[PDB]
Amino acid sequence: SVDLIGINVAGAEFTGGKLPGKHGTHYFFPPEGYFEYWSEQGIHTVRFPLKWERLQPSLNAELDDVYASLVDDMLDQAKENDIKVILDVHNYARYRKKVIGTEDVPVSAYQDLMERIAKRWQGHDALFAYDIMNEPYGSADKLWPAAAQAGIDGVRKYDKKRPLLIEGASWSSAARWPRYADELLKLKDPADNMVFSAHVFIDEDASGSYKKGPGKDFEPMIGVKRVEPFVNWLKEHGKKGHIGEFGIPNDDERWLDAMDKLLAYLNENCIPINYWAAGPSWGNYKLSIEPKDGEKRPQVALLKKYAAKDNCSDFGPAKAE
Repeated sequence: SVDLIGINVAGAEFTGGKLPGKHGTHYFFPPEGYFEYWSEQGIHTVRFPLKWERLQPSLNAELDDVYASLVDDMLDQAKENDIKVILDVHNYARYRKKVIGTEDVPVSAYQDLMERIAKRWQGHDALFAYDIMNEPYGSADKLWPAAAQAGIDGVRKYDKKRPLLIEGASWSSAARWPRYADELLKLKDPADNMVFSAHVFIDEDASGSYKKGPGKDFEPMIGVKRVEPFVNWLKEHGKKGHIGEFGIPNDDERWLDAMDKLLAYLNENCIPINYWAAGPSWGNYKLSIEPKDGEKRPQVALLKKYAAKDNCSDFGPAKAE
């Protein structure tokens, strides 16, 4: 049903300055055999970033044959290896650097993209859900709620079953969620399968760059404290939630303890998580959980412990009763 433990598989969105770019040089899809390792580890849900400009080089027009076919291939391999996939439009509420809702990118063009994504892949067994837009921020924040409704309407023309994952303003910050999220209360899903998805990192600025270590004033509950504003908003408003991104470096055991406390809190509240990140071409990336010679991935052992716990019947938090 709904797996509480999942991973991001990043690479198809890399090198945004090269459009269309070349597969194998600027961007990377999973090679053959890739999902076998993760299925063997007991991870069965993947969030998969995609670049809007590569999927649709022209607004309101057919999806790109080559790039969309690489998505086809990836979903085929996920199905072969018992993996369910959340497709993520990894675009910050922008197309070619212009905000959805401006003159150059009308909401109707965003609706068109989501229609074409759902039309092409709603019949694919490996597709689990649609994360309609990664991290709206900045000048896109005010227009994002209107764009979100258009994206919902686009998907629902072709897929009236699967969950829709709706991110929030300000990089979908979990910690700042209640500051801005009341504007999302007007969103409507006729299929009643809408889930809000927030992001959290536990470095000082919560950006995930980890410019410093935990420090002397480290609190093991830092992750819990940063998702509480989000989860409490969900409870107050009877909404369902999800954590689309969280990751830590592999070089300090204190980060692992905070990750453990966060996973325990999310488990108690039936909130799934997608670790950021695995992927076929991360190299030395400090948050990567992809196997690499000479690198230990203690985050994976922790995820595996939680992946064996019972899933919940649906996205939490549970309704008050």
